[PDB]
Amino acid sequence: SDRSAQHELEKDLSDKQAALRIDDKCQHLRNTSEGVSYFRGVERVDATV
Amino acid sequence: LKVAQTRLDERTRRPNVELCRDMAQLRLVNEVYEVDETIQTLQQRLRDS
Amino acid sequence: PRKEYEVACNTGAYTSSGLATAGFRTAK
Amino acid sequence: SIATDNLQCRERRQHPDLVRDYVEVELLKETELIRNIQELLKRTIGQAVD
Amino acid sequence: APYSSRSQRVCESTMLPFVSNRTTFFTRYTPDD
Amino acid sequence: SGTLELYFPDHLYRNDYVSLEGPRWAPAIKQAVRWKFTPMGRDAAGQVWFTGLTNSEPGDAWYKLPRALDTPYREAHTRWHGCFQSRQRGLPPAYTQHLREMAFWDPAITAQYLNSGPRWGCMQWRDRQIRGKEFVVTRNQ
Repeated sequence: SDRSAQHELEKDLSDKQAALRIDDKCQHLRNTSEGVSYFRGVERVDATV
Repeated sequence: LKVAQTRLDERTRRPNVELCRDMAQLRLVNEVYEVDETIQTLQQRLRDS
Repeated sequence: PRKEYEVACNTGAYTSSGLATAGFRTAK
Repeated sequence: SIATDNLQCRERRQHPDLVRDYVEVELLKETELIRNIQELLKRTIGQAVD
Repeated sequence: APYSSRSQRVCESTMLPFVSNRTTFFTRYTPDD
Repeated sequence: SGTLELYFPDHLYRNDYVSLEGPRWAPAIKQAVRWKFTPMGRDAAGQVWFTGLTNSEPGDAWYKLPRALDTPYREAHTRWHGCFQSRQRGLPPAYTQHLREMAFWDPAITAQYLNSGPRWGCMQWRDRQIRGKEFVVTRNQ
C-alpha cells in the first residue's frame, strides 16, 4: 500500500514538471524574441478540465 | 500582435491536468482583439490622410 | 492470465478503459 | 446554463454508479451543439449589421 | 491452495478493482500505428 | 470604381468556419469524501476519508485566533487560496463567473460595461468626399 501510494505522488510530481517547463519557457518570452508567429484559432479554442 | 498571439499558441501545448483557463487566457484574448481594432482604425485614418 | 485477457478486452483505438495494471483503478 | 448544471449534478454521483453511460454522451453533444449554434448566430449578426 | 493466492498474485490480478482517483481514459497504441 | 492605391496587407479576421471538436473531456472539481483500500494484502479495508478545508475548517478571525491542533487546518491550501483571492479580486465579475463550475456566463467575451462600442451596432457615419462642403470625422462621439 505504501509503495502504490508513493507511485501516485511520483506521477503527480512528474506532471507538475511537465507543466513547469511550458510555463517557464512561455513566461520568459519577450516581444519578437525567437520563433514567434501568427497563429489563428487559439483564441477560439478553450478546452478546460 | 505577433508577440501576444504567438504567446497564446505557445502556451496552449499544455498537458491534461494543467490544460485550464486562468486569467491569462482572458487577458490575452482581450489583448489580441483590441490590438486588431487599433490596426483597423489606424488603417482607416491613413487612408483618409 | 485473467489480467492480460481483461486488458486485451479493454484496449482499442477509441475506447476508454479504467483498469490499471499493478496500481489503483479509476473511480469512474 | 441548464446543460452545465446537469453536467455537474450528474457528475456528483457516488462510487458504484460513476458510469460513463449514454446520458453523459448526450450531455457532451448538447454542450458542443449549443456552442456551435451560438457562435454561428454571432457571425450571422455581424453579417446582417454589415 | 493457500499459497496460490498471495499479495504478489492478487497484486498482479486484474478482475479486482484497485482503482485510483483519475477518471480520464488513456488510449493504447500498436507499433505499426 | 477606379485605381485604388493601397499600402497595407494585414488581414481582417473572418471567413473560417471550422467544425470544432476537441474540448471533449470530463471536467474536474473539488470533492469532499473519497474512498480507498489502504493496504494491498489479505488485510484490506474500504475506508472513506474527507478532505480538510472542504467542510471541516473555517476562516480566520481574532475570536478563533491561535489554532486548535486537532482541527484539519490545511495550511497549504489556505495560503494558496489567500494569494489566489488577492489576485482574484482584480478581475471584474464576468471574468470571475467564468472561473466557476457551472456556465452562468455571457457567451460573448467582451463585456457590456467595459466596451465603448456597441455590440453589433449597425450605424457607421461615412462622409462622401465631395469638392465644396466640409469633411469631418468621429460623428459617433
